[PDB]
Amino acid sequence: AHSPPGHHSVTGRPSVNGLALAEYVIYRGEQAYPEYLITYQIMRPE
Amino acid sequence: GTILIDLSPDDKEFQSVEEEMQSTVREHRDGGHAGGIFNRYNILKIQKVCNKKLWERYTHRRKEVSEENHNHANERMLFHGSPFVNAIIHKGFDERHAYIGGMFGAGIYFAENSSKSNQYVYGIGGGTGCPVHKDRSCYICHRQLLFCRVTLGKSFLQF
Ligand SMILES: O=C(CCc1nc2ccccc2c(=O)[nH]1)Nc1ccc(C(=O)Nc2cccc3cccnc23)cc1
Ligand SMILES: [Zn+2]
Repeated sequence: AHSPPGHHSVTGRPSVNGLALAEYVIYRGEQAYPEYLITYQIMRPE
Repeated sequence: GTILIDLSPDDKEFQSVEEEMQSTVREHRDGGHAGGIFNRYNILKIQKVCNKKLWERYTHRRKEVSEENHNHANERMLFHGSPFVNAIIHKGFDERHAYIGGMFGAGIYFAENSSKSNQYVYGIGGGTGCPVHKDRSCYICHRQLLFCRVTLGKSFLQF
């Protein structure tokens, strides 16, 4: 798709099994810059 | 033309990004099926990404969007996870590769919560899991996330 007329992106807030967390979508590559590269592992819980 | 500046963990830049990673973790209500089971991360490396071409490609666009939005770029720091980060950090984000079967269409998706992005490191729903163990809840393999400057401008709320 693209962005709706007059608009520049799409905020959304889908709910999975009751939990709602904010997605953000854009439709032009140049609208985001990848400033930090983060290397990591998920930590195992004791 | 990209280069990676490494941040020391005593650097306050490092500490803010790390804190942002850790503090945005949430308990996804699929029991950890896509991203794994965890509360905290082990943060191995934080690298700043310097590429002037992509930087100016970005700011220039943010100015275009700002004129269209009452002189507000509506900028945000947001996470992004996908199996293509090594491409993205060299060539820049590219809509021509967008997630075509997403909720909100062929777009480039970002997240507030780091753990939410984490769910997409190894594909949609994690799919298979890590390249080496096929374990979507692997604590051995290293993962990678991007922490990006995203220009939202005037954003449409959907669904
Ligand atoms: O943004 C996506 C979809 C997966 C995804 N979904 C989410 C949903 C909610 C919250 C966060 C996320 C999330 O962080 N990720 N996919 C995506 C795929 C590719 C690119 C991208 O810019 N790809 C590329 C950019 C540049 C060069 C590439 C060369 C080869 C392949 N891809 C290239 C951007 C987004
Ligand atoms: Zn693994």
